[PDB]
Amino acid sequence: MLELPPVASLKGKSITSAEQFSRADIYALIHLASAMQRKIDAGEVLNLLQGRIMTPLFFEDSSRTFSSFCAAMIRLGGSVVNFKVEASSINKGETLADTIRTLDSYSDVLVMRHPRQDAIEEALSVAQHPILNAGNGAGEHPTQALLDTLTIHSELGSVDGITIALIGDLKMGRTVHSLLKLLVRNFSIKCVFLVAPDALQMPQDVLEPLQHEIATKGVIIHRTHALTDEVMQKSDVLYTTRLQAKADITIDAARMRLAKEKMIVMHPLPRNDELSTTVDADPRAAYFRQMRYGMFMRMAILWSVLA
Amino acid sequence: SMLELPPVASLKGKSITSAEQFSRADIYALIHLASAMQRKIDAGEVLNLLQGRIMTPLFFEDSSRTFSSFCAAMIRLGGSVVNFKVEASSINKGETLADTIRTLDSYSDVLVMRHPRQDAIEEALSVAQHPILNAGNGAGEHPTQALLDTLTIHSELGSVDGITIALIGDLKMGRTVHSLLKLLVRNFSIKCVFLVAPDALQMPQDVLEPLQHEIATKGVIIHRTHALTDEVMQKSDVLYTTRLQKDDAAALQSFAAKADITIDAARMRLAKEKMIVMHPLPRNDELSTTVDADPRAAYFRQMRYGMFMRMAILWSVLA
Amino acid sequence: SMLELPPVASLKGKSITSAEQFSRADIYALIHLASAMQRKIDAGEVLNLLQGRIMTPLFFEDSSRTFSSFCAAMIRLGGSVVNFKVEASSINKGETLADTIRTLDSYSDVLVMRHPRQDAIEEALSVAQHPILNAGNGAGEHPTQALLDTLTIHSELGSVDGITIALIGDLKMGRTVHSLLKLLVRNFSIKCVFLVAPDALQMPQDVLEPLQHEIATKGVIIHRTHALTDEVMQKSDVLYTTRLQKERTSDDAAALQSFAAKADITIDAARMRLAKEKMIVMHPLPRNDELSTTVDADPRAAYFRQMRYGMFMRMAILWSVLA
Ligand SMILES: NC(=O)N[C@@H](CC(=O)O)C(=O)O
Ligand SMILES: N[C@@H](CC(=O)O)C(=O)O
Ligand SMILES: N[C@@H](CC(=O)O)C(=O)O
Repeated sequence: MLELPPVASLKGKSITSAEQFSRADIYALIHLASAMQRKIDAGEVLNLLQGRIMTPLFFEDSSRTFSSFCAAMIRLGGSVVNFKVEASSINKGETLADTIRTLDSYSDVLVMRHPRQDAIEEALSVAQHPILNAGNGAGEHPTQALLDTLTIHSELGSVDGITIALIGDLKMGRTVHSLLKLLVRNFSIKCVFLVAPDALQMPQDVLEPLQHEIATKGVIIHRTHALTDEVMQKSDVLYTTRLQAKADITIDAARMRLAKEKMIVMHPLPRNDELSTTVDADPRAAYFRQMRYGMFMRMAILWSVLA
Repeated sequence: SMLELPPVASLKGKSITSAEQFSRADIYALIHLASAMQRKIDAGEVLNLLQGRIMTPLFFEDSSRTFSSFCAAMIRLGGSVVNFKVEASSINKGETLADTIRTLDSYSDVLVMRHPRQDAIEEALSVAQHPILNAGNGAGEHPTQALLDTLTIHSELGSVDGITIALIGDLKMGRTVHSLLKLLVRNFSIKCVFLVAPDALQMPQDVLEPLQHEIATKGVIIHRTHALTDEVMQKSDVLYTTRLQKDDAAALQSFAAKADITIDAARMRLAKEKMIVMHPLPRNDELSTTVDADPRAAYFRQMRYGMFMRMAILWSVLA
Repeated sequence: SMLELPPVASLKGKSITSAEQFSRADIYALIHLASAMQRKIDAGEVLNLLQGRIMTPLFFEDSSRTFSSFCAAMIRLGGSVVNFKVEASSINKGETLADTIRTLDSYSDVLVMRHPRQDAIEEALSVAQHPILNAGNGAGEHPTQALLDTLTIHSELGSVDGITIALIGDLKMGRTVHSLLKLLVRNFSIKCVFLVAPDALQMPQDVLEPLQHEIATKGVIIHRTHALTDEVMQKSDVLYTTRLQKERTSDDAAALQSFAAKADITIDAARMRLAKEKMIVMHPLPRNDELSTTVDADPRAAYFRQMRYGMFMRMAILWSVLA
């Protein structure tokens, strides 16, 4: 439509990493996501992907990611074939490759989540249709990064210039890896606080490939093992994560007394006690809204890929 | 069309938690709407009333009828289902009930929840922006079973006022009989209710006491029995029986009474010519297969009514 | 302008339990219809033929191709699927098979049933109002597999009559080879069938005897071996090999042992050097090491294209049953 033009660059293409997107890619998707959101909240009913099929291939469990993918597909008028791993012909000795080839025979796109990092590369090698990396081990989670970025944009108004805190298990947290990559390559970030005990800090295999962009844009990088008052007062985003002593990163109503008036708290979810329920009532808690921005970002993605 | 399938306005955008929330007029509007739903589906007509709306099942215990009929009802309105699991979720990585509700709520137009705890429903409500349809909360209620059950009685017998009905089996833990007693007693002039169970599994006081005014104003007879006596067999228009749901004395009393509360072809010889056997299902041997060929065996038709009655509910909720 | 999708009339309103219930004419008609399904779906066209119709899977043992393929096919006709799970259902409270059939039959227009008991499909039939498609009954039959297997031979080789076909591997428990042998011998002029299997896993007498009349009357040569001889490799137009059906205890052990121990049935690039230029390798799937990944590059490897054929054969089956 004039109203919902797909993002041309994403057509017919798998999504494995946040590295594959340009700054233009992200904003085209953001604006497309906002258009999708306005049409849906009005009660408009899209038939954009009628006759098209997504198949989830989840070798690890998910609540959100599965559900937001499916809902996104459906709200575009597309369909889902409900493949399960536990009740499948994997049990009879079949291999990942043959499994992938199989669902490929029937589908227009695959959404894959897997505990091994290099499993996705293997899926690409045998797949004809697009695969969307919905999480590869401790590797990446690219579409979360995109929707995270939509959230920041939509809530605060700009992504350029922000100071962001990445909190929790940065070592194994695939969300924070895609997010860092996405933000630093495609925006001008003031400062990034990496908040974690040393054991779970942001890995070098993430930081080093970003170093040129970090340096060239003059982005500040500080490591702390705590949510110190400096982190609380300066951050426009507190993005915190699950584990995969804890007092020094927990965010509660009290801690929130030190935050600015114009900032948000975000969490890819699910959460443990790092993010107290005391916070939920605060208009700065955007971690529930995040999931709805998720659905619309995923509509944008699916449409752009399959248009 | 609003001529053919007028939704039931009172149900617009509201959660369904109890049989207590409905009025007589509500139950009748839903009955007539379900029957109209049925006449269309049976004639091959396709409906598109709910294109682009999503129903998410949220089932923490097993189901065959209620899951499936809900999914089928939604599809037959042209709506969609997101097949969310609890066993294949991030509830494994330490996620709580409210967070789970707030999640599915981001995506859905209506939620359908079955949960082993009674209070699990009131907890979900407090955080949900979208209607939740209670598909069973522990041993509490199963309000939409009560509605399809009442649909069954009405379509098969022709009237609900004036009936004698026996509720049979595990009445303690049977959320089906809790909701069905409340809905009939509160909204119809029931002649007699037989409560057929051993003491250990009798109908709970917390169901019966809230009904005392209805019971006295409408003059309903309530008799407890521990057996399907000849009286109960000869006088009942509806025999509605239930599985025994699996502390020590309950097991035993159930063992002591099982043959007395079992319905089989032999027992049906004492039944009226016009009456019905019902069972929300699933069943064990409290209801013999020997009864399945009898015209009064209404427990299979019962399921189909469920789909059509849930079509009426879904459409009225989301109109 | 476009192709018609006439339903195959004789399938209307009927259960599919066995390869035996099909005539040659039904097979070609379904084949042709599946090809027109193919050309429509691959052209991007959106089918709305079975809107408002419901398919319910009633799988009492694992499946990937078959479950997924049926759901896809239903979706691509404009139909819908109620994702009922046997393992997470009221059977875990003692519900019978029949009550479970009657349950889903209450909501569905068609049931796709797979079950480890040979006779369970029979149980199901006796109570279901709506058609049931047998998607696997123990070690019995797998009749939609046979139909797609035949599609795959037709589209790939150009003819089914006149072919020499090897059925290899676990022929005793292999429901797929059971239905396919029956379906080929009763409706086509097969030149020769090689039965490549160790003695313990050979093709059973309860499949071979009912076909005796047909085999003799039509001159169908039948050769048993326990190895992929050079003869078998050199003469065969189709190498349809199969997985050892482990899921199906001391003769049991010797039967498991026999596949690779009294073997020589592995197919790999080395064995393939001996094959015709014009031939195909098929495997209904999943595979184990009987079908090496070294064959996958070979254009003669048809076992992936087979799963695609199968979706289209299945769209054809479902439209014909439900139109
Ligand atoms: N976004 C998700 O779907 N989950 C995250 C967050 C987490 O699981 O901790 C992940 O690690 O994949
Ligand atoms: N399934 C119904 C009745 C039963 O289980 O026997 C319920 O649990 O409400
Ligand atoms: N998948 C096929 C073959 C096999 O399982 O080996 C069947 O179920 O019969």
